[PDB]
Amino acid sequence: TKLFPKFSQGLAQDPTTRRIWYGLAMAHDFESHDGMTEENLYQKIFASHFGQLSIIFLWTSGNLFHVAWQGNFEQWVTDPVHIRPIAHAIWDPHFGQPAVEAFTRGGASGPVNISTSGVYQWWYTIGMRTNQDLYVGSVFLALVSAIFLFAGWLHLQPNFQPSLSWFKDAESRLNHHLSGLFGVSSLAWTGHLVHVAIPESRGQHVGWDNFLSVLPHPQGLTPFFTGNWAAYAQSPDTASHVFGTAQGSGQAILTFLGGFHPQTQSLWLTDMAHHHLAIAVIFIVAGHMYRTNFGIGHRMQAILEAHTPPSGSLGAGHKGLFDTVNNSLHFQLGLALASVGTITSLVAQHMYSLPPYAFQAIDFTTQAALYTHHQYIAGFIMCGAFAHGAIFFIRDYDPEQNKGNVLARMLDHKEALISHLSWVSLFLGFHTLGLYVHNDVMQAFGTPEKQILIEPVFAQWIQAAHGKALYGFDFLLSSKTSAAFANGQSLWLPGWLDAINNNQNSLFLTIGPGDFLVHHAIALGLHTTTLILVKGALDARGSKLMPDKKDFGYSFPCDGPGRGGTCDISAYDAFYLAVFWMLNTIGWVTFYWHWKHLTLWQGNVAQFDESSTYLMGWLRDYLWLNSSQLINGYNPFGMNSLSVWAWTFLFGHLIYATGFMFLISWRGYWQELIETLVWAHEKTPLANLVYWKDKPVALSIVQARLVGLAHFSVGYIFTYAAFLIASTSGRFG
Amino acid sequence: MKDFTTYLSTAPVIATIWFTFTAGLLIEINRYFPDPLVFS
Amino acid sequence: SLSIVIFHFSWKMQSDVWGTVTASGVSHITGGNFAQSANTINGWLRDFLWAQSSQVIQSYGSALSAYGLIFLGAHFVWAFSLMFLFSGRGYWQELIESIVWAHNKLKVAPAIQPRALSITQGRAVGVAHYLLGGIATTWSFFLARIISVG
Amino acid sequence: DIAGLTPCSESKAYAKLEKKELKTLEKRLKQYEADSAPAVALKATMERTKARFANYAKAGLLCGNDGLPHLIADPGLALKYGHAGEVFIPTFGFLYVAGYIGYVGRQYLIAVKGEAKPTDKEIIIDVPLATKLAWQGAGWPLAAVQELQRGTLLEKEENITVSPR
Amino acid sequence: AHIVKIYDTCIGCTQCVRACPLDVLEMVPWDGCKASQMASAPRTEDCVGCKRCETACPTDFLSVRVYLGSESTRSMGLSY
Amino acid sequence: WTVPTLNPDTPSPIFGGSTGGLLRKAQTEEFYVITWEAKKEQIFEMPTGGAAIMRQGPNLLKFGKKEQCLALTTQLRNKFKLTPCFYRVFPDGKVQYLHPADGVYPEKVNAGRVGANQNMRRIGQNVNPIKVKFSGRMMSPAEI
Amino acid sequence: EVGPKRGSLVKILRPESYWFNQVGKVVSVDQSGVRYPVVVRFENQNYAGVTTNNYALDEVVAAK
Ligand code: CLA
Ligand code: CLA
Ligand code: CLA
Ligand code: CLA
Ligand code: CLA
Ligand SMILES: CC1=C(/C=C/C(C)=C/C=C/C(C)=C/C=C/C=C(C)/C=C/C=C(C)/C=C/C2=C(C)CCCC2(C)C)C(C)(C)CCC1
Ligand SMILES: CC1=C(C/C=C(\C)CCC[C@H](C)CCC[C@H](C)CCCC(C)C)C(=O)c2ccccc2C1=O
Ligand SMILES: CC1=C(C/C=C(\C)CCC[C@H](C)CCC[C@H](C)CCCC(C)C)C(=O)c2ccccc2C1=O
Ligand code: SF4
Ligand code: SF4
Repeated sequence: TKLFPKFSQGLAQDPTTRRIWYGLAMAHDFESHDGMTEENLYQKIFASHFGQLSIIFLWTSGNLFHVAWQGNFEQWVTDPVHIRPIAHAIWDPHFGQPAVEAFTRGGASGPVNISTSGVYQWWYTIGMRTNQDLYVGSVFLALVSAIFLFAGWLHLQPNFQPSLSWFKDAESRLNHHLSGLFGVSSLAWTGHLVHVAIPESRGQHVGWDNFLSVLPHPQGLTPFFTGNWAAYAQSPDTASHVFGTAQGSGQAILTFLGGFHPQTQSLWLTDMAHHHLAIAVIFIVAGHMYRTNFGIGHRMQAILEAHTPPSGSLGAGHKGLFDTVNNSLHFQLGLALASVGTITSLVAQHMYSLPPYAFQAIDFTTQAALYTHHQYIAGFIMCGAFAHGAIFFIRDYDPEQNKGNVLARMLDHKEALISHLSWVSLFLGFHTLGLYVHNDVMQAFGTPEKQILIEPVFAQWIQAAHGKALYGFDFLLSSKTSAAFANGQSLWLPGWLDAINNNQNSLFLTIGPGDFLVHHAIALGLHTTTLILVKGALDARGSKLMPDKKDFGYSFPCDGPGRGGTCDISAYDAFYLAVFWMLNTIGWVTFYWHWKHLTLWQGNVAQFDESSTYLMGWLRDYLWLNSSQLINGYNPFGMNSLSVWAWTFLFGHLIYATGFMFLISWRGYWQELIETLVWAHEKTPLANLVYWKDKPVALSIVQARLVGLAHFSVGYIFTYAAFLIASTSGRFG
Repeated sequence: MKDFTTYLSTAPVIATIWFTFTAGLLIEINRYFPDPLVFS
Repeated sequence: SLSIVIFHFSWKMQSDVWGTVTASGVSHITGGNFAQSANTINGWLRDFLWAQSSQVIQSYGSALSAYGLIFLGAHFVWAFSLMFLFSGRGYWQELIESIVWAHNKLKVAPAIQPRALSITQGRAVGVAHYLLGGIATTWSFFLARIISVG
Repeated sequence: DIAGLTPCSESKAYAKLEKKELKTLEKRLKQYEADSAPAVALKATMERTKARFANYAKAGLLCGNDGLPHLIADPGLALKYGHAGEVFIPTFGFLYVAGYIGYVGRQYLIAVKGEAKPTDKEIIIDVPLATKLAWQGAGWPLAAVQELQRGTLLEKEENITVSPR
Repeated sequence: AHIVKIYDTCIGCTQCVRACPLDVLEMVPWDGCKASQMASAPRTEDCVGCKRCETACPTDFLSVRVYLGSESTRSMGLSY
Repeated sequence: WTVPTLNPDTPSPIFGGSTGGLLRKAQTEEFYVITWEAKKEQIFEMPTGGAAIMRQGPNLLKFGKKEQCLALTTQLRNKFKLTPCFYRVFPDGKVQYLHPADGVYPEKVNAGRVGANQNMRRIGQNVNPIKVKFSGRMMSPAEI
Repeated sequence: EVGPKRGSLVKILRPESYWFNQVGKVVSVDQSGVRYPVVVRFENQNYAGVTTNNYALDEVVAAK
């Protein structure tokens, strides 16, 4: 039999091409490998994590190297407002001379790509000023990548493999990760800001060669050890400070100004220094909570066992959950993806409205790409969070050990949960779509005053509570007599209120009826996607149509045409259907973010306010209007620098449409077609001398759903990425 | 005639009459009270 | 295949045959851009679909505004059909089980047991909506265009 | 006014919008005769347009910078400033009709469950019974509440089928 | 090879055996039902996984179950 | 009843031939032979496509996979009320007999058969997947 | 003398049955000591179109 795959004898004995495809697709499902034990499972995962870490630091090293080698960082730092950053050089032998000239720009030697990832603003903010600064960082991270790779090898060796119990010491790992991984890293990052980043923003060079002889503050550590910590907040950078120079600069290293630096339109460095110092203290303290070898602290099992409501409303409460969580990796992975997935959305939300990197706001293409980038990644992570929660129920859930606790009771009323999610999705869809169609008919008939425009009073009321005085609610921070206004009036409100009432920045943009409709469409996306994913998990173990679904696994094709038909009945298929709704939801979010910002960046916000209340406005004034430059990247008269995005735009449409083939036409058609191809090859003279070793067959039922979904997603992403960058960059960049 | 009235009681026939009635009522109301947006 | 046939006819006629006769000569609706532009996929996207769809998307507020509405509605029906084509009745029968439970809880469950469509009916419902949406989209786009300029 | 809005009766953009719509209608009018069929139809449209803009201003709606009416949904703000007719009152108008339709259908469904062949009473409607239940539904909120308090609104958990768990 | 299991709810109707298009199943004597016979799966190496047997079983839930497993020339239904 | 012995010289039906017949698999892995007795010459439908005339008396056909042989067997039994039997033939010359395994068609109960893959429980009494985890391979709860 | 009376109504308790927690009419009860003697008929068919099934003595209880 064939060697590959070495981890499954069932695959290795398959004489068809399914062996190749399935061998690739089951490589990282360690639990399903032949001869796998629990202890070997954890040691492989530990080794794999070292590999991922080494790739991350190597990928970062490659970015640093190419910007220094081929970028214009040293030129960009001089005039960041009027210089486009360079990502890397182009050496494409297929280029013609017009293409070579078209992509030559920014004073570069030859063709180059413009960066959109914002690394220039990030690196410039944290104190990098020269190409040699980037070169040393690149070599340092390449070395760090090597060390992690060695550690991955080291801990696979006979005397360094941790035992199974080592991976299940929950109290000790939480203490270290909270205090050391989070707390000390944040404390160390405060050291960089106080010692390097802040001085570099004030025109003083601090490097490894002189940082031991430079005083971060004129009073060196006397305020710190004497408790007079307020001395570090005196004489902050003035409003006239020019970033990177000593004119208008101050001396404070810890402040709470609370606003935006007037020139860079980004958060103050002294606030970001005090921010990281504050959480570092909290995280170091929080890391002394759990039991270890020293006789103090909590044991997490005791905490869970205690929290049972005395009235029996939650049944057994949280009894038995410690083993349920501590023994299942899919439960832990589901909690990790759900938490990280939400934080990825939070990063996108807060970075566009509280830009932390100098000159990030004015780079419109970078801001658009960064928000879209992280929202699409958050969407994928959330779908994975529910997928592994569904896998937990099939593989790791033990009904006997979870008898009567909160987890078991979720399955008890799963129909109630699914029924109510179904109602909310239907309600939002009916009325959200209905109002849009009503407004479209009114616009078509020429009566824009007959449409249903509902003021977002609840959201506009929140903005009033934060100090936005436009709506006249005179509430909390919007009223100058409230205690909330008075108490903070000496710490951060003067800066915060100044920024929130500036209508040229993205801090709490003004909202109207156009924002009301879009937000309710977003809710429909979240609820429907949750409905599909939640049903896939709660029904994973069985249903009326298939009472014993657990016996078949997480992913199987179907149960056949009997009992009416069971296509797409597994929990794997519920995730597969939910990915479509995730893309649809994130699409609505990113269209909404992009259109509301393009109108702001052009100064004509009225277009969004007027055209966003009906769906023809989106198609006409957003998709059609902003495609004009994209599709002219190359035309019968020539081409320009946008021809790559024009080409990638159609490239996306093609991959997307190809995915329809794997989703619409199913296996039986193709297997019978391949059988005539097998006949044709064998009877053809001069070709039947050559022969195959793996019998050709059609893709499997499950494989084609993944292959179709992969093409659908890739085409989805590449089409909008090309349009997002091209429309934003051509308009302003 | 009993069978014919039974045929008129079938679901498709009832729905056609019911929605024809329901639609007619709404159309007639908007004919005499054009452009209703607020109860007032 | 027929969509390309009627796009070929529409662009070729406007570019090379249809037009207004004047003293100097014949000026065509699209000015003879078929020969140089229809040899790339980008040419069809820009010169045919994007440029000529200007009439349909600007129809609101005029007598042709109906074609604008059907242009959007056709786009909707087409995308709606992909729900039936990309899914299978196994998911939907389980979904109806939870929905039926809510009706049973309220003593309002029907006597005719709800069932998800059969496998074949899902494919038939999918293709019928796919065709109606796609064909109606071209229908609105053609008439609003040719009536406006032709 | 509320949320920075202003009454449509006092809105400059709102007034300008009416002129634009009337101007469009007038432009088409002057290509016909005085009392021809097309001219009469256009004049009728202009009368409805003028009436519509007077009614919305008279109703005391709020117009934004766009000069289009906006609706107030918070019950407190609506009753505070006399906007109850936009969303608040129509909210309880719809629920009465929606509960009427749902309650009537539920009564009919229970009625035929006692018959020998309930399925044949669903494809072939029992019109005499349906009309009887249609009229009695006007008091559904009273009947609906009394069922809830007597405990006959919901089925018992033990009489409802559920999947293995 | 797929896995085919017969459970003790079989009533010996023989419909699964008739339905099978590869002669995988057969009936054997039994004392656990009125028919005094039970379905058997002695030749699962020829099973292709069509699940025609499950379509034909009257009992609820099924008394014959097919669990698709390792693929081969016979189970993949290849003539080449 | 005793296991029949295949006769390779048995005459075959009158068939022109088609492109739906045996492939290179028959020469390297295995093929299947079905034989039966015909009361009179008659036209039947080949599972590979087309129509063939069965000679009166013994007939023999060769097919590429087992399902094709048992598809023809169903046609012969249901319509023509015949009693065909087919074998598995290997390239080395070995011949394996099957269907009927014991001479009686499986639909009819016969003494001497031993139950196989019979679980003396219901589907609802299987253990949970967690209890058959790390058993060396992917194992369903039904297997144990 | 074993099982419920013919024609009486019973409630099904087999969790894997389509008619779990539902009422059906007893058609006959086998007295030969078979595994599942009780035969029950239902007015609503299951997903396969069947309306009858066999149950053990302890899987069925009298209506209420
Ligand atoms: C102080 C001791 C210490 C430290 C520093 C670490 C560190 C680490 N451990 Mg842990 N570990 C410890 C003790 C420690 N461990 C002990 C005592 C045990 C035994 C009980 C373990 C057992 C253990 C296991 C079993 C595993 C780890 C793993 C890891 C790694 C997790 C992945 C990672 O890099 O996350 C980095 C995370 C952060 C820096 C924080 C992320 C969250 C913040 C809030 C995100 C946002 C921050 C900021 C805004 C981002 C800026 C971005 C920039 C672009 C601007 C990490 C290197 C895993 C690994 O990968 O091993 C190779 C792993 O599998 N550890
Ligand atoms: C981890 C980050 C870090 C590190 C490594 C340093 C390192 C240094 N700082 Mg800086 N500093 C930091 C954070 C850091 N700082 C922060 C967050 C602030 C803002 C409050 C400052 C503000 C600051 C000022 C104002 C000054 C320094 C100075 C110095 C230098 C002399 C320190 C000395 O002799 O202390 C001697 C101190 C001791 C012997 C006792 C230290 C006891 C404390 C509580 C530390 C306990 C251990 C700690 C928990 C370990 C953390 C992890 C570890 C790996 C670092 C030295 C290069 C001085 C200098 O001259 O710089 C050139 C100076 O004037 N720092
Ligand atoms: C850190 C998070 C994490 C980790 C450790 C895992 C780990 C695992 N997952 Mg999970 N998963 C994650 C995130 C994670 N997942 C996310 C984010 C999602 C949502 C998308 C999922 C959704 C998911 C599903 C639905 C399933 C798993 C499964 C698995 C297991 C097998 C994986 C395998 O064999 O892949 C093999 C890898 C492949 C076949 C290829 C992966 C790449 C895909 C197809 C995209 C490729 C795009 C391509 C590069 C684009 C080219 C563009 C072109 C222009 C060049 C394994 C335990 C499977 C399992 O067995 O669970 C029990 C399973 O069914 N995961
Ligand atoms: C534009 C495409 C589209 C549309 C409109 C829908 C709509 C819907 N999907 Mg679907 N879906 C789609 C694409 C779409 N999907 C795709 C591509 C996939 C991937 C396979 C899925 C996968 C999917 C899943 C897995 C699920 C849904 C669900 C839903 C429902 C969400 C709740 C809702 O909006 O209720 C409001 C209803 C609508 C907006 C539907 C349209 C209503 C129209 C406008 C009514 C018109 C009536 C009028 C009288 C005219 C009739 C004319 C006719 C008689 C000739 C809804 C029925 C969920 C569901 O069923 O929840 C209950 C669900 O579980 N969808
Ligand atoms: C859907 C949720 C929701 C939300 C976000 C709001 C939001 C608001 N409501 Mg409304 N309200 C709602 C539902 C809601 N309401 C409902 C269901 C009712 C009952 C039908 C009311 C009845 C109501 C009244 C009677 C009043 C408000 C008022 C307000 C405003 C300030 C007080 C408040 O409610 O704070 C946040 C909201 C909540 C925490 C939810 C419960 C709110 C209760 C029901 C009302 C609280 C009134 C408050 C004590 C008034 C004090 C005086 C005020 C000037 C400070 C604010 C814009 C007040 C107003 O007009 O201010 C200008 C006011 O007088 N609401
Ligand atoms: C199925 C399953 C699963 C999964 C799950 C998931 C995936 C979930 C998710 C979830 C989520 C995703 C959630 C979230 C949540 C959130 C929240 C809950 C929030 C909250 C918040 C708050 C509370 C806030 C507050 C505030 C404000 C608002 C303002 C100011 C400040 C403060 C803070 C005060 C698992 C794994 C378990 C397993 C089993 C099964
Ligand atoms: C087109 C199609 C086929 C036929 C397609 C086949 C046989 C695949 C042919 C692929 C060729 C060999 C090209 C592959 C090119 C890829 C880019 C290879 C990537 C390889 C990775 C390992 C990197 C199916 O078999 C099928 C099965 C079930 C549902 C839908 C379908 C379906 O849509
Ligand atoms: C959405 C969907 C369903 C669910 C759709 C269903 C059950 C059809 C719904 C039809 C109508 C809306 C329900 C019946 C309405 C009655 C006639 C009563 C109407 C009364 C008045 C309101 C007119 C499938 O069953 C299905 C099956 C196979 C592949 C894909 C799918 C699929 O995508
Ligand atoms: S498994 Fe089903 S079809 Fe086969 S004999 Fe038993 S009851 Fe009959
Ligand atoms: S799955 Fe098909 S081949 Fe296998 S036993 Fe059932 S009917 Fe026979």
